[PDB]
Amino acid sequence: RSLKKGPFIDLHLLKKVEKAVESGDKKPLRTWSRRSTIFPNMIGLTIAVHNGRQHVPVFVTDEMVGHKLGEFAPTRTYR
Amino acid sequence: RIRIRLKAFDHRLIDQATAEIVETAKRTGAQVRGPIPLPTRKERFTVLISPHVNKDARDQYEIRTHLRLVDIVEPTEKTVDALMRLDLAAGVDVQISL
Amino acid sequence: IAGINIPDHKHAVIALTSIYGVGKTRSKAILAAAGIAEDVKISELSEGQIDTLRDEVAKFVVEGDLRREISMSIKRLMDLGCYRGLRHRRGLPVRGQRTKTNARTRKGPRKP
Amino acid sequence: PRRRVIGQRKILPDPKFGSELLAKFVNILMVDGKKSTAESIVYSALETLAQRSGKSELEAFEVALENVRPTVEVKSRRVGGSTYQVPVEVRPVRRNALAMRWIVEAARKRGDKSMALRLANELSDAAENKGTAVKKREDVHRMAEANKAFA
Amino acid sequence: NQYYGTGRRKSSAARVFIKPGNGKIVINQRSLEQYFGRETARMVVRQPLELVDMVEKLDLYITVKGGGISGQAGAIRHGITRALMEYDESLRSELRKAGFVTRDARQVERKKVGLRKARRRPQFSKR
Amino acid sequence: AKQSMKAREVKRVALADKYFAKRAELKAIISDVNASDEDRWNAVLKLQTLPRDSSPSRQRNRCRQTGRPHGFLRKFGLSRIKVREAAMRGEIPGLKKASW
Amino acid sequence: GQKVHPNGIRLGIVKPWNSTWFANTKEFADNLDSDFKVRQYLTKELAKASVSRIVIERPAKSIRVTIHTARPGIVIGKKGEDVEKLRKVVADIAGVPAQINIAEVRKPELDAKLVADSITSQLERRVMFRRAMKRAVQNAMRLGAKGIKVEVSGRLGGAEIARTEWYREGRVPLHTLRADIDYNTSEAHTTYGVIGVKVWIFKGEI
Amino acid sequence: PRLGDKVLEVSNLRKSYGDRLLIDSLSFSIPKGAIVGIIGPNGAGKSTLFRMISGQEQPDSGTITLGETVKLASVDQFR
RNA sequence: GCGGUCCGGCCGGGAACUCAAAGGAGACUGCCAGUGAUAAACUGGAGGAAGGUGGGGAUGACGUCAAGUCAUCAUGGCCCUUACGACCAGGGCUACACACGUGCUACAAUGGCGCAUACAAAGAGAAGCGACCUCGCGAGAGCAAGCGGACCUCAUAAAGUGCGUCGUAGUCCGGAUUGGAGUCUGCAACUCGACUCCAUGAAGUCGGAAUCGCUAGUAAUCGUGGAUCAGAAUGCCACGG
Ligand SMILES: Nc1ncnc2c1ncn2[C@@H]1O[C@H](COP(=O)(O)OP(=O)(O)OP(=O)(O)O)[C@@H](O)[C@H]1O
Ligand SMILES: [Mg+2]
Ligand SMILES: [Mg+2]
Ligand SMILES: [Mg+2]
Ligand SMILES: [Mg+2]
Ligand SMILES: [Mg+2]
Ligand SMILES: [Mg+2]
Ligand SMILES: [Mg+2]
Ligand SMILES: [Mg+2]
Ligand SMILES: [Mg+2]
Ligand SMILES: [Mg+2]
Repeated sequence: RSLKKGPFIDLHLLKKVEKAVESGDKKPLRTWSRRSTIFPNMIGLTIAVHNGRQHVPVFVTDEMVGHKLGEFAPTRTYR
Repeated sequence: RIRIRLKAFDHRLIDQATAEIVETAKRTGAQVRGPIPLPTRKERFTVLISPHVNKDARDQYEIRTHLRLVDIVEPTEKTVDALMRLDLAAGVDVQISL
Repeated sequence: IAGINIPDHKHAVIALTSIYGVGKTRSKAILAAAGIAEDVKISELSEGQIDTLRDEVAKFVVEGDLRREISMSIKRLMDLGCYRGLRHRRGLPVRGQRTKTNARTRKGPRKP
Repeated sequence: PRRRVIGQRKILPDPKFGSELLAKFVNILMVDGKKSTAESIVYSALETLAQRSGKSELEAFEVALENVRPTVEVKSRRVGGSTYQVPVEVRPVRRNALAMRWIVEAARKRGDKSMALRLANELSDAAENKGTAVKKREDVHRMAEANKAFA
Repeated sequence: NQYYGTGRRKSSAARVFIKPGNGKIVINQRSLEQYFGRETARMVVRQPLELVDMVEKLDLYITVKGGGISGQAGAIRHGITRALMEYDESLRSELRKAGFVTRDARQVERKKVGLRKARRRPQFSKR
Repeated sequence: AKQSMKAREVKRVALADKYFAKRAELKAIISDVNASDEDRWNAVLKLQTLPRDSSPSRQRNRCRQTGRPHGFLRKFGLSRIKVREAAMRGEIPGLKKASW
Repeated sequence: GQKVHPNGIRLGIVKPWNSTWFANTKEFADNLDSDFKVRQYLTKELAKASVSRIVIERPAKSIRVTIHTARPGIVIGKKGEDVEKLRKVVADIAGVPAQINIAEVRKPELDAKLVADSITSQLERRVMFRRAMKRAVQNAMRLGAKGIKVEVSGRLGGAEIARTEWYREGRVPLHTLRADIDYNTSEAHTTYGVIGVKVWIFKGEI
Repeated sequence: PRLGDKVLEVSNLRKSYGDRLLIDSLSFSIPKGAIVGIIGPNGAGKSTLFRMISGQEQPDSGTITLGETVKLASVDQFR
């Protein structure tokens, strides 16, 4: 569904995560990279992701590692 | 030896070019293979003729590519000298093998 | 007759498909691995071979384990807060089909 | 129709039996353009009727046909804003056609076994004045008698 | 010493040789039963020379290309008809009266843009 | 057709020809069974750092005369409307009215 | 809109083509673009030259443009200098060597493109539309023509509501495929919008 | 309960008592939705047929069968 | 046809045949009889492959609906012109109590599923079609010829037939919907791709009033191709059984 080899992540979002574990837990990371998957070294972070109009924050949990950030940010609001 | 293939969009025009080419090979006197009409091609295009929504109203056009073969087999140096640079066919492409 | 539940009256290949978790090819693989003829029925099988069938089925997640496994999957997605989980909660299609006119299976029988 | 008199298509004779009468029957039982299936069913069903009747192959088909082919029929023939069906005679060509259609339709009913048997049963009942086809010919014959006033 | 006809029907073409010997047929280097006896389409192939009392005077070499089962059967039957002019045309009237001389020009219609298949209009609605 | 959009097509074609025509080692070479000792990883990341106009996907292939995105025909390079306009006055060589 | 294009329907029957070259798919699109640039530049340049037909043939990796005109000297300019300053600009727009030839038509009132062009110039010259079309029809008929139809559509004379007016003299069978029917279109950009002019000139039955 | 197309079928049914025989080589199938008027003289076997269908009697020539959807409700000649 | 055999047009070879080309002949009520106003024409017949515009396509009169398109374009007026113009990322056009139009797959035995095997036409291909072979249960992945093509590839056609089984059950019908595992293309498949494998097995047992298409290679059914297209047809456009 993604590829045989080489899981995908945007470079800018990878760099912000490495800077996070270097500087520890910090303020939420505001990113628009709804396509980049989750790595284990993002767990414990409260990164915020775009939903088209606002950055909805998502607190990364152990389970959410095989998914993508946009999977936890709905786009269209209904009722 | 050398085989000449001619493509064109007009059969009244290609038959002239292929007859002129076979004649020039025959200007050596004899021993030419004769023209061979390989099967043509009919590309077809269907386009909507309206600038807006009328899907059932459309025209269909086709481009017919007529194609002949010569296949000169006589290794006459006079033939190749008078073949290249002297056929002078316009509107019709020439391939000629070796 | 065993295999957790009861397979009845059918050819061993297709009777075994009654196991929640065994379909056409898994049942073919089981009968191949048990050395049982495909064309024979469940009433012609010896008790000295059904025990092998139990052994063969044991190498697969089946009714009790499978239905728990599926329930864990859907609940983990529902509790996850992801889009697939949200679609599971609200009952809407998850694979990304139309909801404008279709999706009567997931939505259920029509109601105004 | 409105203008002309249309031509015929002359049909092709039945392979096994040299009669075009059975060829038209195969064409009627035909569905979806599958003629090989249609002839296969007719041949098998007519063969397993030969064991049930005694007549060879074709006599046992006609004596079934002659029982379910009607003679008169009612058609809507209003005049003054009317709503009553005038009983009219059936031309000989349509008599065979109406017979074959009724047999095949009845055979597609009476679901008992594969199509080979369903056809086989119906012709045997037609050969003895009993089936749903021969019942249908009686229904139209009875509907024309009830309307015999209009002529 | 062979006599030939082509025969055509429904996008299929045939070649038939009527060389005179004992009665037998070969189609694409095999007989009808193995090649064409399928679907029992042998009646039409047999039909022309059966009417002309085929018996033991014709051995047939048959080739065919294109078209389906029935289309090839019509081509061979038409080919045999055109083939059986070596016994001079004294039988031409006796063979044409039953047909087999018409080429049967009828064939598939083009798709007819705007429709489904050449006559099948899509479903209509006033509203 | 919104000249800005025609400029976008030229900019993408300019960039698509600049990198991907010669440079193809990331998408092609690196994605084989080669050793992936973080070198496949970096070439994966290297693709992100490249400009977004990666040759095949980003272009629209619209009509040359009007810039119409829909109804394009590759044989002529025009949309359906400009093909018929040019065909009817004999611009396109060989394009007969056609029927069968 | 219900009429087929008179030129297009006869392209392989009686009328010729305007481009006569062979190209595969690789360069079929690129050629068509180049001829469009050549024709568009030629027409806008030789507007005062009364150009009727521009036919382009591409022989032997070269482009040749034949410019059918009613005033050859105005295209040649001065013993050839206008030709050379077109052959360069044409070849500099195609990227390949270009040969420019011209063909005089000694019947400018019998050519549909010239006639339609003439009527549009008068419309921009504020000539009454009835006068222009009647003059065009009479000129072609007396000059020798089996028939001619002139149709002008738009806001004729500044009328707030448009109306199509056409005038036909003689025979002009739009359905006879062997008929030598010469048809062309033009537009007039008046101050009231566009006024479109169509001209049919029937000359012979085969 | 909903009834499938296969309801009841008897094949070559035959029953006798002592030396008098009531049913001899009877075969018939009952299509669904049908009402079957069983008529005949007294003691001809009308009630014994119901006995066989309900399974309280065993025919000599067997072959009485019901579809698996069939549920039988029987009303006796005697109260 | 001729003897040749690695039995396959492979092979020298031959223009006889299918073909695929161009150029030709052919069908015009031409001939006969009858009807008809000594007519136009009609009804039959011979001959022919074809018979009365042979089949069907292009072909759409003056005009109508001030019908449809200022979002293909062109264009008169208005308008915005540090924004109604321009660039970027993300989102949306894919939503979902419902309603309608057009379709595809079915509700089975004229069938499903296994094994064996026959017969097409048309078309497309160069940052493309991609043999063979190897590895994958598969989508395919690696290596890699050939082909700008009557040569190579896409490309084993499927309904058919032969055998066996299933025996009228919501089933060995139906193949939805969900859960895992994945392949590809693409910078990237979460919103929101296609495809494969394992598991699941939902409605549906032929459809109310009403309503649609079709007159012959037509309806019905079966498969194939192409355009658009990096990927994405149950639509469209074509082809044949
Ligand atoms: N066990 C038995 N031994 C001998 N004869 C028997 C036995 N049971 C029934 N019979 C006879 O066999 C016949 C079967 O009759 P049954 O009771 O089946 O009904 P019927 O006669 O068909 O109908 P009805 O009840 O309406 O009179 C009768 O003549 C009956 O007397
Ligand atoms: Mg005749
Ligand atoms: Mg078809
Ligand atoms: Mg613009
Ligand atoms: Mg694209
Ligand atoms: Mg039109
Ligand atoms: Mg006649
Ligand atoms: Mg954007
Ligand atoms: Mg199934
Ligand atoms: Mg499955
Ligand atoms: Mg109904």
